[PDB]
Amino acid sequence: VTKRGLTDPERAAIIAAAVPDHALDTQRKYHYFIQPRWKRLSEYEQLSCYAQPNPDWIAGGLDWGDWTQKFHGGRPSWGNESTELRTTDWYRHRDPARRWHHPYVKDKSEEARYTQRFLAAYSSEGSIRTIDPYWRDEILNKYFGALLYSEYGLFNAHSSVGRDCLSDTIRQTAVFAALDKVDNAQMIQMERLFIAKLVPGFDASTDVPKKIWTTDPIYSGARATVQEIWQGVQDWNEILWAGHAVYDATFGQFARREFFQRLATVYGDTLTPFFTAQSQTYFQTTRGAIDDLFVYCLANDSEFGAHNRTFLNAWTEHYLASSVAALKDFVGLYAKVEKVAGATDRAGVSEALQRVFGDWKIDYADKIGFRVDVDQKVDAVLAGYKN
Amino acid sequence: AKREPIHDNSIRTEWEAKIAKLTSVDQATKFIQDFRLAYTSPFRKSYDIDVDYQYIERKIEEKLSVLKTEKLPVADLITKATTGEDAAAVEATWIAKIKAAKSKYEAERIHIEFRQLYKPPVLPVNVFLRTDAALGTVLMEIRNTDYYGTPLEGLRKERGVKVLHLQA
Amino acid sequence: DALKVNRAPVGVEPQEVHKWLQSFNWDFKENRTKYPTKYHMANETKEQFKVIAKEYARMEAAKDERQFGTLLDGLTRLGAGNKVHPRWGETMKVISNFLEVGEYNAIAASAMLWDSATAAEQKNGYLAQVLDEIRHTHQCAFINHYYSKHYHDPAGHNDARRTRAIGPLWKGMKRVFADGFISGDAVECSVNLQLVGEACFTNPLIVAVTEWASANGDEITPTVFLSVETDELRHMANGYQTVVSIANDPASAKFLNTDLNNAFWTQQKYFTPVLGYLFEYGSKFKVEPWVKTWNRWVYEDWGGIWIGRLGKYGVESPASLRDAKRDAYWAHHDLALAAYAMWPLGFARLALPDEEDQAWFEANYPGWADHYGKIFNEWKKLGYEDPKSGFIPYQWLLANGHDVYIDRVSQVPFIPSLAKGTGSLRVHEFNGKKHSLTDDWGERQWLIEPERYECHNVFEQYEGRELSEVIAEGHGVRSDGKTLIAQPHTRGDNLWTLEDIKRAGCVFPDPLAKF
Ligand SMILES: [Fe+3]
Ligand SMILES: [Fe+3]
Repeated sequence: VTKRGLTDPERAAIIAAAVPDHALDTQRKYHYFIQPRWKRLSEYEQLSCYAQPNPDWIAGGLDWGDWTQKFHGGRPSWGNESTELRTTDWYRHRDPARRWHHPYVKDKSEEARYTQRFLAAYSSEGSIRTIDPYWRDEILNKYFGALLYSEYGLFNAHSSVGRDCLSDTIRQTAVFAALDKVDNAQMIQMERLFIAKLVPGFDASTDVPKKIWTTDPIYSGARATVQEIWQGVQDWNEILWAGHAVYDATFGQFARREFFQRLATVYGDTLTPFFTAQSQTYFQTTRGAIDDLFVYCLANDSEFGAHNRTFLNAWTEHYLASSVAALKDFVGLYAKVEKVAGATDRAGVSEALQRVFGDWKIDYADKIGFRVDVDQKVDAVLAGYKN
Repeated sequence: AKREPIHDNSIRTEWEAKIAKLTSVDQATKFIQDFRLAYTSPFRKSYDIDVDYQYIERKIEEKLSVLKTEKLPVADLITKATTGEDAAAVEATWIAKIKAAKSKYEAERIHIEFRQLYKPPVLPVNVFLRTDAALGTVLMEIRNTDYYGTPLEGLRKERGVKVLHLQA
Repeated sequence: DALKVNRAPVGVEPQEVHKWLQSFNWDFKENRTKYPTKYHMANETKEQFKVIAKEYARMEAAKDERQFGTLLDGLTRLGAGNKVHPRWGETMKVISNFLEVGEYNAIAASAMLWDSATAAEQKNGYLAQVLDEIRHTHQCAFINHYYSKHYHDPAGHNDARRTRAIGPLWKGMKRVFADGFISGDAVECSVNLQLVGEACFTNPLIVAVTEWASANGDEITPTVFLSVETDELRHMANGYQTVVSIANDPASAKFLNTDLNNAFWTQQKYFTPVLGYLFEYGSKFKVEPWVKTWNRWVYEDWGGIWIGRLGKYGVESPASLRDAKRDAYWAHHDLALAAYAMWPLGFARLALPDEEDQAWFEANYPGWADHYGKIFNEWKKLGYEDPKSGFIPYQWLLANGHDVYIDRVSQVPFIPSLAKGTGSLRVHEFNGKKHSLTDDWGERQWLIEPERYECHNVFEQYEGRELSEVIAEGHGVRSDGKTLIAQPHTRGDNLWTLEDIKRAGCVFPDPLAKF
């Protein structure tokens, strides 16, 4: 056994004599100088803030000098050229959920283990027996399946964000947002794999869902938007804003919450709400952090707020049109479902769209000063509802 | 001689004085291009403000970018350089330049110059980044070919250094 | 139907989902990496660990609970945070924070690789590493956070994210663990981070860090880094799969061994001497000479086994491996010279080797006593430890012709007149600026790639400024605003203040002015 200075008599005695009998400083708050966002400095801020070694020529950095090694041609390791937006301090952002690595994996681990206990019990229960077979096989398996490709594409839009973004707390928000999105895609496939074990002849292959995502008119608008947000741009603020605040908060919320979660509770589906419960929980956690970055930090920056709102409004104008057209394409799926008054008729879809756009106006548009006529957007999408 | 403090000194202060006088996008574009040509990269014209130019650059960037959002129509933020050139035309010009470069010495100067001239806010960030990545791909392919083929003695003459001391 | 269904209890295990992951990606013309690169990662590359988001979290959360139990429950009850030998407790201020920036930048490097891959499984392997490097960033933070709470000197444990900026030792760390991870071809960054930093250096790093820490009474660091090791095994597999993913691209045969040679030299140039120095000089009890640890893991295990199996995908052993082996014997002793000589620019309290330490050094590095030993003893005699002495050994070096230079590429300090390591001074003037390079490999990097290597060094930033003014500006003081964080001894009394530094009158020169 190796000798250890904690338990070895000789070394423990030598160490005890060497340790002075008083503290050499009374400041025990790790990184005491971080400006606290709330009443007391949090463990989240201590462990995360100023881990990024930015110099003084990237707003907020504490270091100095050029980077030691840059790209061929001179691109800096991190640089102001990475985004159009400007701020007085890139370190200002705070996740309101205060997630460093440990609480983040602690929570998802709870969901991980509880999910499998749930499934073992749901299969034991036989509760799948009451699902509407048409919903299960023609709508849920195919089009909820195809929706994983939206979540997956949104996940991958974060790869350049994780590389490019300019502060530590922002980097944590983006990476957790990315994992939550690929989680959504993996959970959709987990549900289909699960049903295939309970329903003979139910095909859980991704073939048909991918065929739908890549070629079916219902998803061509969404796919075009996702492809642009992911591979069309590199401004990492543009990606975050377009991804979470416009596209996912309108199309993705309507698809997940207003279509698959809501209509599951109209067609006897006791299973899908367990899975959409998780994606919608992740959506609201992600929204709190996106909101802080773009509203509290950037749209209201003391020196660059008007500047940043110019770009945010231009992005929103563009990506909202993309998302409206995505929803116009998508509500053609209603022509495939069994009529349910107040849910799947034109009136029902109208109210669903008023909630999505109405909430979006409150949650996002009004905070950056983006003018939006909710009735106009509802009516634009409703023009795709078949007669 | 004697350096001033790192983060607050007369050189940074004097340049912020010049930057405050900028009142138009054209004027600010000429300013930042002259600045990056004079003080950035190994082919800069002057090292006189070596320890301050990067911070000064940030302040010029912040001024030009605010002038852009205040002065220009929103479409120009997306499609044009602040030179008035169409951003896709600049990308095309410079990608073609570096593809016709005949040596690593030619290509490196095309890539460096593209950045001195068009670094945001001059060029839109999305166009600029994908042009920089395309140029960098070409520069690396030519630099990293037969990378150990030239002895250090020969590399020094090619680079054009003045050798001041070789130990031992 | 509605009455009969199979009611056996079933779930869906991670690998059942994972087998469909590759099919989550789809084809479109713009589905291509955004970063500059000479290589193309193959569309069908698999990964080794069949992990999904939920399984990743479960895996890591279980590790956390064990680790944090030990730290916050058991070790606190033992008072173990103040049962660390002061030399080592000081060394962990530097070791943990320097390693933290390598964890942090590895988040961004892994994201960049995620962007370069086209296969969904390969993106997923890099993503798992993205998350792990966040965990490791916060683990390194937690070491210094915990020391800040429980150890007798929290200064410097409690503010390195700004006090590291004062000194030259941090510049070299930024090259190997920050910029070297994220600036270049993603494949070049992969060999820096994964094939070398992780597959070559992370095993000897962890073994040594935990063995040196426990030898010196530190049970905080083994609790964390033995948990970090379990994650880092997966990252070495990412480095392996990067080489596999590009093996059939013809650009691999043209370029890969150039990127690997450059990356290996990059990493070893600082990682070798800085860890060797921090281990052997920041310790009271000695474990095994750093050189032996380097030989076994770097030269034999990685350069032999790892590199050997990688020949299946065209990898050769780095040409700079011989030069690096000679460095591994003396380069950390060379570095110790500069680190002790410029102690006021650091954020840790240092201890000159005592008589037992010197016997150990001379017995395992024969030649140490007549050279470094004589120097250290002369400095002690001149008042190294005494705040009334007005003596700081950097000025002794200048007075005696032992000038200190900074490699424009690696930022590693170099003292040619005293170095027993590899290396030699080259001083060039280019376009009105003078540059000091210190070895054949870095000089080649600078001559071919001058615009990648424009880092200002401490003599250029501080030229002609007085040392105490630099320290005060950089916040290099304790909470009383006058006593230095850094110290030339580890005793509780006679600590140096800004005024004791000012007495010495150390003013920074331009080391290249004479050339
Ligand atoms: Fe790590
Ligand atoms: Fe790692």
